[PDB]
Amino acid sequence: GITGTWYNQLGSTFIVTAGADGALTGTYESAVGNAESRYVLTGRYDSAPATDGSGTALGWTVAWKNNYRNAHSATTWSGQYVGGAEARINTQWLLTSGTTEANAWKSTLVGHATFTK
Amino acid sequence: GITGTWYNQLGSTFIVTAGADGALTGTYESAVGNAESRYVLTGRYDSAPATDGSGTALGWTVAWKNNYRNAHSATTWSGQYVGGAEARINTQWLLTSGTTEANAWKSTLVGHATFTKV
Amino acid sequence: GITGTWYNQLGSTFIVTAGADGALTGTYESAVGNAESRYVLTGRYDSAPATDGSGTALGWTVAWKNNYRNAHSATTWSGQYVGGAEARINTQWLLTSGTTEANAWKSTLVGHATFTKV
Amino acid sequence: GITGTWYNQLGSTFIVTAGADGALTGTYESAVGNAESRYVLTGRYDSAPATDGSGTALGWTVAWKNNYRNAHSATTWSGQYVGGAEARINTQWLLTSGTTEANAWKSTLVGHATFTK
Ligand SMILES: O=C(O)CCCC[C@@H]1SC[C@@H]2NC(=O)N[C@@H]21
Ligand SMILES: O=C(O)CCCC[C@@H]1SC[C@@H]2NC(=O)N[C@@H]21
Ligand SMILES: O=C(O)CCCC[C@@H]1SC[C@@H]2NC(=O)N[C@@H]21
Ligand SMILES: O=C(O)CCCC[C@@H]1SC[C@@H]2NC(=O)N[C@@H]21
Repeated sequence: GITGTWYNQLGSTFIVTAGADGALTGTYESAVGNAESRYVLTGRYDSAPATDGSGTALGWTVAWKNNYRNAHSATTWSGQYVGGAEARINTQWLLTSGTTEANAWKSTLVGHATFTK
Repeated sequence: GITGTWYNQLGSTFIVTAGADGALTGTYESAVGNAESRYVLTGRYDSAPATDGSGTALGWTVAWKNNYRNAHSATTWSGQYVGGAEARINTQWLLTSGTTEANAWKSTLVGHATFTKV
Repeated sequence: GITGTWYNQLGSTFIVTAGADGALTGTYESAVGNAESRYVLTGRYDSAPATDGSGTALGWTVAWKNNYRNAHSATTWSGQYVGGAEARINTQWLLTSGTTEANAWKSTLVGHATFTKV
Repeated sequence: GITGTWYNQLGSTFIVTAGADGALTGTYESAVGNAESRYVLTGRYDSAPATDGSGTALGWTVAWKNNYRNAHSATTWSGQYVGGAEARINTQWLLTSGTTEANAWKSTLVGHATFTK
């Protein structure tokens, strides 16, 4: 289902394991930004979705600090999984960077992304 | 810093532990919506912030299924921690519900919130 | 550039004129939600863009009251125009409904949309 | 009601006239950003709100080009007006700047603001 290797249009990649648990654990690699190599991810999802043909709700977080680099920032993704012969995940995202109290009005970016398996 | 008990002015509350490894682990109790009791939370944060006076970036997720009910929905929170005499967490949030293909245009709310400690 | 007729893949459509004075003026017809017929639109855009290959920034608003019905709600669209052989407008949107003080936490949806011309 | 002079916590100011019309027209001055002096604004609002004690829906747009400066960007505000002895307007905002197709993933900021009269 959700478990496996997914891609986006920018060329970023992410690998996940989805547990019975309702938990999401894995790594993310960004093709853009002040980022190099792989980063740790964690999240949650609805493990008992409805039957009516609606999608499956989920979300996950990434902080941009690893052994090579630290951007002093973090992104969260919110969306849903749609299954079938051509599975996808549709999301919207927020990225916050640390700032002074003075610069806080410009700390946060918003965008959206589709991943496919 | 972050480790402790926090609240927002809706009356919602959460408890968290921040580790040296960059994780966030705890549980959340909502005062509004289709929810009762405690729900699992997980996330990440910047464990080595700049020292120029800027805040510490973080995020976390909750999915609204526990032993008592399932709302078929999830929320993510994005923002930063600001410490000192009056420590706060300032965030923006996204809530997504599972909808059919036709109704996806109205599946996601956006909002903001300030939490205060102790 | 912008002046003309545009659509999104929900089937919604709008007509607009962009003036030398920086205004946007037209009307919008929605294919979904609590809406029938045409609604008034107004906005602004960058009338003197950079020439490095970047897009042209703009925005517009619609309030969902006309002669036939009133939904007690409004939407704003924020984004940019990209011209050439295949011209597009790429946006993100906010829809706010009038709620009581208690329900304000769930008054606003967020979404995105790409429009295509002619 | 909505007509008059409003302020925010940053020290930005805006003056509006709200017509029978359902229209919003005025100017905005920013205390932050790549901005100097006053800018033209336009928008719409619900001129026949419900009676139940819910607020009044509205929105407005600003492009950051005037006779002194041009930032190549625009902000839109979405929210509602709440009347009484202590009137306010509560909103959320999006700011887009022009970018290349390559840099589009970071074109848009999001935040929120309360104004009082
Ligand atoms: O520059 C930073 O602050 C760190 C890299 C940010 C990467 C972002 S997260 C949203 C978007 N989607 C991606 O795959 N990468 C960028
Ligand atoms: O109704 C649901 O779908 C689940 C409960 C949602 C609770 C929300 S999350 C945003 C807001 N902030 C809170 O503390 N509670 C509500
Ligand atoms: O139902 C309402 O409150 C008024 C109609 C809303 C229509 C929305 S605006 C976002 C989305 N894009 C469209 O073209 N139509 C819907
Ligand atoms: O720097 C720019 O691109 C132009 C100035 C941006 C001003 C923004 S709009 C959101 C926020 N609220 C304000 O009063 N000012 C800033």
